[PDB]
Amino acid sequence: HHMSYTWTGALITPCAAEESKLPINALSNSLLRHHNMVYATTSRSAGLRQKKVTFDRLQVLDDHYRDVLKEMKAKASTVKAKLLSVEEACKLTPPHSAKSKFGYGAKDVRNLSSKAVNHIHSVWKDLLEDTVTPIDTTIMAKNEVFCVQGRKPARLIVFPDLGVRVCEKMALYDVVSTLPQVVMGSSYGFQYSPGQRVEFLVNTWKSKKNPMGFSYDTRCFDSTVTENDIRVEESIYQCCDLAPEARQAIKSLTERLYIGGPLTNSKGQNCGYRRCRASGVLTTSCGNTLTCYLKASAACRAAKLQDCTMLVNGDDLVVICESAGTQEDAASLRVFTEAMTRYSAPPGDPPQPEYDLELITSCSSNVSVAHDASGKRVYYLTRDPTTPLARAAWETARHTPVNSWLGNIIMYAPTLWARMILMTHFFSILLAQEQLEKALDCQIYGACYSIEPLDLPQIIERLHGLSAFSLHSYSPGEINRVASCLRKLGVPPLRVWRHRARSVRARLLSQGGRAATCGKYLFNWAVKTKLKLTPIPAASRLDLSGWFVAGYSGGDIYHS
Ligand SMILES: Nc1ccc(Br)cc1C(=O)N1CCC[C@@H]1Cc1ccccc1Cl
Ligand code: NI
Repeated sequence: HHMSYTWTGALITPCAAEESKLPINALSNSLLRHHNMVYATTSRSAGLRQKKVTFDRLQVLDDHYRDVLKEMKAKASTVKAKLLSVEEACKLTPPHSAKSKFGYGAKDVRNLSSKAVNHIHSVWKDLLEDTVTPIDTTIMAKNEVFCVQGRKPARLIVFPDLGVRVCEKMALYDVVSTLPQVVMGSSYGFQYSPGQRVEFLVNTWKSKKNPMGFSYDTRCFDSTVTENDIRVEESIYQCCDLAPEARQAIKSLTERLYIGGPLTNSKGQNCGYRRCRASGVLTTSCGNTLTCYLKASAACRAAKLQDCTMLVNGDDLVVICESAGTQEDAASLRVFTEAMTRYSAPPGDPPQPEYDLELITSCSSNVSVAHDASGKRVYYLTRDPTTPLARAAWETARHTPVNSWLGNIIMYAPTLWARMILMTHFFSILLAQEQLEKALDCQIYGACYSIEPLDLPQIIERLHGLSAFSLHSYSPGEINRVASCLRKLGVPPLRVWRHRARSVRARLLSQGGRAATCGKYLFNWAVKTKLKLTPIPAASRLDLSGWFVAGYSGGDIYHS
């Protein structure tokens, strides 16, 4: 059998005590009252996950598959990519990346200490000399926060040692950063800020005489990825103009790490063996994106979809095409699904044809409509606020390595719920500790950034434009979704938030400087007598390079 996993019976074990119930402090009730709805996943559900993700993969590859692949390799052949030096790779490591098993940590790597650097050189040398020995990985259960829907089992994270991760950056950081946009062009989702994503989708939608669209949800995508898929990815990478040392490092990491390897729990026991995508390597995002695009492109051909345009972000897939009527479309999607299945990517929820752009969810998000200061209709990116709000409830009472609320304000700044609930609540908390100036870690497209909350108005103006501070008259469908979420979690109604916001705003203005700019721009929506919002001079000085270039989820990337 071609099983995604084989297991020894050893348990996936935790690294510390794990909390599953929402921690509660004196601030918790100001955000939500239904605490029993928020939970975190733990290793206790890791066995249930192992069950779901362990299956036999069969793959039948036809001429559409090979045709798309040759086209992809033709574009990949135009890419020239460079090896990073050790210092460069080290400086890309998150400060609290998991320490090495060889007696150094992420801080020693970042500081280029002799023990970290020497070992990295020794790992590199071993990669060039040995192209067969499977590389050990650690398997963990992720602790992630959700609202009961009741419970999702914990996801599994599979990752190699810190020295190897630095070596992966050296060989592949420039490749995974530049190749997907070259191969997939306008279809590569991670090149877009949220506004550009919205622009791409709307323009694509308008470019069809009779538009039809659908999202495609692969069942446990990482588990569907076969040895073939992973060797196909390597062959694409090798199309690049690369140093012969990078060629050798990439071959080696493919053979020894990417295709598969033994799994070790946190106690050092052998848990079994992986034959599918490792969720915590540098190539996780790029590999998944390339493989999802290959399979989907070939499936579009197989299904004879007319004038199909895709948007792919890792395992996340949206297709927009020419409609041929409701019946022909439902038929086409069934053929598309069959093709995908034959390629090892069967669906979770079966895909359905959609005739309203606003109702297509991709990357957990949708397009919606609001109005700017001049009353002009404006499209913007939004999402169901449930998960953002559950994580904020958790982050309200617990410090966490990644502040999802901050990532969410940045990505969803134009939304009704980010502005009325998240900015209000978190600025209120930060004021009360005078922690406005304290840099916080967050993630955007899987890479980690250290961000000062006082820089939000400028960050938002750079990413979303001044209109993100001006939007009004949101759509009934959006207002109803937000209101439904507030009922579910026991969040105070929007009117309470408006009230609180006038207070937060007044408090920030009182502080002058950057704090007062936050009060001015972020909360201008809260007062009847609205201030005049002008371009912020600090905004045009922001080094927002690399922000929306590529996706690095699982990839251990720090861009600060
Ligand atoms: N007109 C707006 C202006 C700013 C923001 Br943020 C949201 C809106 C907006 O469309 N709505 C509709 C539902 C909530 C909000 C209006 C509202 C209702 C009660 C209290 C405060 C507000 Cl801003
Ligand atoms: Ni076989």
